[PDB]
Amino acid sequence: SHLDGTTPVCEDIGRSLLTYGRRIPLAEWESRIAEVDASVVREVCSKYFYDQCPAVAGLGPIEQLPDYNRIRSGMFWLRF
Amino acid sequence: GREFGHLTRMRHVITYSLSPFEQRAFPHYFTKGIPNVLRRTRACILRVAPPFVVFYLVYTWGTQEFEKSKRKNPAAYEN
Repeated sequence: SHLDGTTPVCEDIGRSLLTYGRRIPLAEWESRIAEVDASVVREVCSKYFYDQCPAVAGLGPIEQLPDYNRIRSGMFWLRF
Repeated sequence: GREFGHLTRMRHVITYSLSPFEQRAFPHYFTKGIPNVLRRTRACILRVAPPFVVFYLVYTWGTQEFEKSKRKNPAAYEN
């Protein structure tokens, strides 16, 4: 859906060449997506989320925003 | 009643923190802790110690005076 329109396609081409160095076809994206299953999702989320120190930005009436120690403790499960 | 969210009204106060896993638990524990302890001791030594020094003086005098009282009085046994 994001690639509907000449401007989105141009933006995709330019950004892909700047970042990837190549334009990734939708077929390759679909193959990469199809490679994903529940085990892969669990493994990658554990790699990047489980027991990791986050960066938090609050703004406004954030008195109830939990303390960073509490958030960090929330970034892992005792049951697991 | 007393919960985070309605305790007080505070505006325009920005707080910066750090993860406990990104910082040292004992940063400059002795290089800055020891001078700080001396500052705190100096500020309080002239308000806490003087009363207790008086007790020590009273305690010593009382102990000595009690000892002297029990000591024999030569004049009482004279004649």
